Amino acid sequence: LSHLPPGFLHLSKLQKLTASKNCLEKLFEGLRKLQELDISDNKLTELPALFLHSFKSLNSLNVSRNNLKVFPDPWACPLKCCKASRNALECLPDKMAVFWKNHLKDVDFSENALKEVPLGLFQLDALMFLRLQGNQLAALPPQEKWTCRQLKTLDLSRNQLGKLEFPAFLSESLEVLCLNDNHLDTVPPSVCLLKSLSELYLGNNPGLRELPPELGQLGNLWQLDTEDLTISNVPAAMLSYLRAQKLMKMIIVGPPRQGKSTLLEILQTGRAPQVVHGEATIRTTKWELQRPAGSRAKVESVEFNVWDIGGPASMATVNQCFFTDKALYVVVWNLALGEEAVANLQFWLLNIEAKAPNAVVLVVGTHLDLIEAKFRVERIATLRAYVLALCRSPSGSRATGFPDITFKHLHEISCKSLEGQEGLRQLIFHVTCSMIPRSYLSLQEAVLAEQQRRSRDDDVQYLTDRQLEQLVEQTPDNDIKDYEDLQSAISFLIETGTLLHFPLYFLDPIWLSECLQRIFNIKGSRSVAKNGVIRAEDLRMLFTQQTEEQYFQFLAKFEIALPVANDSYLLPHLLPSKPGLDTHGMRHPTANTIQRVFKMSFVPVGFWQRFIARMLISLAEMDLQLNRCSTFRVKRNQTIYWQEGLLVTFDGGYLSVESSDVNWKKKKSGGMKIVCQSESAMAFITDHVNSLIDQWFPALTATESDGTPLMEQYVPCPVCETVQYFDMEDCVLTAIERDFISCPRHPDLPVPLQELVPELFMTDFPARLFLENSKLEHSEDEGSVLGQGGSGTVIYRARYQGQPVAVKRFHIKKMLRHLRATDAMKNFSEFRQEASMLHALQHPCIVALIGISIHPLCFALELAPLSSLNTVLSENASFIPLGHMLTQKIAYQIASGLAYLHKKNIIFCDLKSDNILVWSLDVKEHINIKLSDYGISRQVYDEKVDMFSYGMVLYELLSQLQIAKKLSKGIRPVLGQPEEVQFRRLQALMMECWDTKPEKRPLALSVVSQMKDPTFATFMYELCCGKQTAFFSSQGQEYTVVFWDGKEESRNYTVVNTEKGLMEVQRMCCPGMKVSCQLQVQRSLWTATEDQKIYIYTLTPQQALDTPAVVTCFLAVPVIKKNSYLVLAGLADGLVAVFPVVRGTPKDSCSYLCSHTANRSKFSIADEDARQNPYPVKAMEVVNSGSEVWYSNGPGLLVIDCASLEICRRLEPYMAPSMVTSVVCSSEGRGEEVVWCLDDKANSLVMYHSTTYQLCARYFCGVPSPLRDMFPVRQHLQAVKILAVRDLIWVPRRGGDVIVIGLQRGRVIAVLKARELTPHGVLVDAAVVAKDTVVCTFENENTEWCLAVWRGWGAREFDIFYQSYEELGRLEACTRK
Ligand SMILES: Nc1nc2c(ncn2[C@@H]2O[C@H](COP(=O)(O)OP(=O)(O)O)[C@@H](O)[C@H]2O)c(=O)[nH]1
Repeated sequence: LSHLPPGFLHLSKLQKLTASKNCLEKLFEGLRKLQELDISDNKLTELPALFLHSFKSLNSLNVSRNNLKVFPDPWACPLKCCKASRNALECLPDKMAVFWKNHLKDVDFSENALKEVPLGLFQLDALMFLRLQGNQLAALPPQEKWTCRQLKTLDLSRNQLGKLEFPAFLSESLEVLCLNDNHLDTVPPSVCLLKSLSELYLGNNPGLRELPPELGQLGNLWQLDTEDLTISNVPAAMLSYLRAQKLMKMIIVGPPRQGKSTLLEILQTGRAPQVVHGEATIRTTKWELQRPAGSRAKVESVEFNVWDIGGPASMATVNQCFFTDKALYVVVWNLALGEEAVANLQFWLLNIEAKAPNAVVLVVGTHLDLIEAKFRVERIATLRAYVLALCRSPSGSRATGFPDITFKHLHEISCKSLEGQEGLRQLIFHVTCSMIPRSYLSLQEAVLAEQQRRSRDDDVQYLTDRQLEQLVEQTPDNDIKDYEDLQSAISFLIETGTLLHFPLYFLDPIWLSECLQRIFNIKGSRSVAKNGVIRAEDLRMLFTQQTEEQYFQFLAKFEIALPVANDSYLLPHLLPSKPGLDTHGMRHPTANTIQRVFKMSFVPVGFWQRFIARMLISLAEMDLQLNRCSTFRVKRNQTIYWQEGLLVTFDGGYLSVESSDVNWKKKKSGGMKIVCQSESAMAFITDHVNSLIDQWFPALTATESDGTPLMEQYVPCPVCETVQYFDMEDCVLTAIERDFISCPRHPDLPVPLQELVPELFMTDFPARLFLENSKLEHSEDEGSVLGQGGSGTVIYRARYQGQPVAVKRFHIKKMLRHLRATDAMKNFSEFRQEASMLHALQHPCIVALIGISIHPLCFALELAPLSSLNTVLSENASFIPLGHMLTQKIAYQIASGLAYLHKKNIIFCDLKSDNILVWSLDVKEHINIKLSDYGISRQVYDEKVDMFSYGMVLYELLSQLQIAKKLSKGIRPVLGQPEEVQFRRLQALMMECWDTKPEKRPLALSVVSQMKDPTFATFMYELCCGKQTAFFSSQGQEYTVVFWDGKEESRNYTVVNTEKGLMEVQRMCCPGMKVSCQLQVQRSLWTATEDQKIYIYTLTPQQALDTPAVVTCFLAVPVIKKNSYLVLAGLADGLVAVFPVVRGTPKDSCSYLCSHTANRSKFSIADEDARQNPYPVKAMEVVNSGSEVWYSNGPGLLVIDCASLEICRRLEPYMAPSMVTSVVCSSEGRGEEVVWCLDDKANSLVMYHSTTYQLCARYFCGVPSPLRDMFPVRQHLQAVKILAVRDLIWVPRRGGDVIVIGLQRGRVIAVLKARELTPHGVLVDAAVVAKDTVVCTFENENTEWCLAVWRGWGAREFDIFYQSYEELGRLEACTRK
């Protein structure tokens, strides 16, 4: 097309017009409602102003890719976006801020030919985006006259700028700055202010040679463009040097004997030692070290926070806590104690590496003066070789899990003779090599002053996070703004020896170490009532001041003051010695008796104390209940224990963890004696925690350098006992694929693995499940894989006697056999843990197990045939893709599953729509979706973390670093207004659970209990239509369409449609005096004012016909005669008039019927009767398929027929002087019209059979609690007006609630009260707008009408909704199995 036809101009109702990809040389050769229009990629050369001025309500403009020369002047319109890129426009108007200042958002003008821009162009406060690429802008307007505070992306690439200042309020708004292909040579200082800027582009600038250091003050910047840049300050992650625009922690350790303190003053000063150290758990000074001879390329002065964690053979396994990364560990050992000192030193070397990796470690030999000089050179060479033999493998490589120690790492001190003192000083300085601070050093004096202030007063010398950040901020020159900088401020402060993180912060270890010493010295006491239990109030006098909440918190992290029930505390260091009571006597019935033995190489001193105490607290947790451990739920009895081993009797099962000598090929060392016989659940909590205590206390997994991982697990052969020990390294590996093994001494007799190691087969579980491989068929292909869950846990598609299931097999295929041995062991250690927690779940909406297999090791879950929730929502992604009814069912099932597992002390993690499995989308069926729990917790996961993700998973239901980072501070995603979603009540849960306040969010049972109220899903939204006069509706689909307001020329009608919730007409002028009644059918409107006249419109009255009185209501009836919808209606005087309905008729034949005259003669009712008072006629109805009609007459109900047009019956269901309000005919169940009626003052209700004309029932509507009440059938409580919703019958009240009742016995089934609407006013008029929705108008004292809309649920919807709620509750509570 070369031009748009002129006829499009006259289309004033047109809104969208697309004419792109054409040859429109001229746009033309009214339209005030146009919103979207594109004329881009055309041959347009100039835009006439007359054509564009007609768009008074335009929203989008597109004149890009055109040959335009002069831009048209702006006009009055709420334009939102304009595009004029790739044009030849050499000028722009300077009036866009007159009308588009608060409306225009997006401006595209790239690839244009402006040498300058107007100043007013930057005055748009509502600007969203701006592009100016490929422009000749050699100058810019001044920054002080710019008000564009909402701009987010600024584009200035391919410009002549700089051949330059911008305002600072774009710092928190702008994110992308484009300055590529420019002639800029120096960076203006204003660039260093944009905090929220994310991407920087300043490439293709030959004039760039240096970058100001202040550019690094922006933390959101991540992208730096250095392409085609002749930069110099950039070294050959780029913000590291821009962002940053001597103190080391050294630890000396060793055996409790030897000096370990004489080395200090030998390094501190010269000469022989002259100070007696005595005994001290720790001492700390800031030792100085200068440059020795030969030093080069190093700092002149380096300050060491010297440090000696010594102990009197005690304080082991706790002094390890004083180990930090990036430290200089130097162990001190005696050269005169022979090779056995090196074997002792094995513990320290492995402990240091396993706790503080990537930290340099040195070895030094003191007290060597006893070594004679004749063989001295030979002696260290032999002694150093063994020390190197530990760190270096026999092949020459570094031993696994050992510090990096080379040949040039061993030296000598000779404290008394002073020889070699200078040797250490040069190397310690030398080894320091091969390794923001201005503010971090500024924090140093604060914490050191914090140490000094608490030193005089002996205050508790530990700083919690609350007292830290205030201390950080209060310091002078406090520039700590970045959150990661504050964390790095503490992280760096650990390595200067001033703070200890303890993953609560501890500053001075001297107070910390001494405080633990006093607790370690309670052996001399009142015998603590034996068996190591101390009362809480009995420990107060044993440095503390009312800080027991936190002072006794880190004592639990030290495994020394674990809490116990009945308000008691335990001390591992003071366990009972050996209460015998004939232990191991007749504790061996030899019935499914399993025994397991460990080696652990060398037994430490802090092992038994930290182990037995750890057993008791975990053991006492199981019976107190009446991924974390979820096994061994058996009963606890007599709980006898001592300093080494315990003995607990569960189900008559002697679980003994006693300790005794163990004899492998090396017939030495101590080990475990784990036995667990019962009748046959074989559960090992001992092995699980014992394999976990090594994480808190490493250095027991000693590889011994030369391929000897002497952390061994052994079991005795029951046949051989009738002793050889069966290794774990081959037992478990033979337990992963086969059931029978070959005993070395009994090759022909295969011992059953179910007896030699029952736990690895988890015979604990009941025999019911026991999935077999014979019947099941499955495949290992990728096509059957349903994803992964981390650490193996592969899923496949399997058939279980014909029922498809999703097996979860643990496929993990990562000396090397020990590596596989510990890899296979952790699988069963976690396979049982997840199986125990899943098998315990029997909730209907939780995926339950169907079986467990060992050969192959796997177990099958329940597979949803209809994929995941994310998958099904993909194709359907208007609003509410799942469905109005399906949404509530699904939103309750998730809550129900959340309610059960939160009750079961199980906490989800990453509640994602992918994790949701959907079974059936059918509404009639009961259960649709179910969960799959990942992980538990003990009574980032913080219980209510799922509720924060509950909104996110349900956010997409209504519809990764920087991908999900705004949730930290709290930013709500894009959600529509409640007025259009039509499901407002649940959108309260979107405002809910979406705030940083965790305790504000409700509990899972509270959300489930909220599903009980049927108001939750029936409610659509709340709408306000301003100040109106009366509520009117109309028949059909058009909904309520009038909402009159005003008087005479101010008489206006506000059209409010319910389906969308918008106002297509808002107070449009229309002549006419005050109106009382209206009706709309087909295309005919019958609007009647209170001037006793009727006006009609073909939607300025078409014609006017007078009436004897003021009419009250209209209702057309289907007489099925000449397709006439006879519009007979009653007036205030009580008479009724019948009018023709064809527009091609005069419409003047009133044919009025005298209601009083008919009653006088036909029914012999005297004028003196109260029923003869001229009551206004309230409402009609249609009955007998329109063949007969009733209408209101005070207390009676006169009946009128379409055939004879005469009253045939007189019926009185009320007593004088009552007036009836409204009357409705449903006839939905089966024939048998069930017409109803109400009252103005008696608030009653009637039950009438049309054929019988009998008062079947009289239900009273005045009951304040109509929740599931009943009635027999043959100020805020008054009923307002009746209306039929499909089959059910609603009785809205003046209090705002609607009383829906069911049809024989009549039962009221719900009370859809809306307690969130009381302030909005009082309900006056309510009516049905469509067969699926009902509206009610809340009118307040201020004459303002508020629209409340409820879903039109019939008998079917409520019955299936009510049964769905109760059945799932039945399906869980009634399941006692
Ligand atoms: N004669 C001599 N004694 C030494 C040497 N090195 C250490 N010592 C002794 O070690 C003792 C100090 O040990 P101590 O500090 O109590 O050990 P710690 O508790 O582990 O720190 C001093 O009494 C010294 O006599 C040495 O080279 N020569």
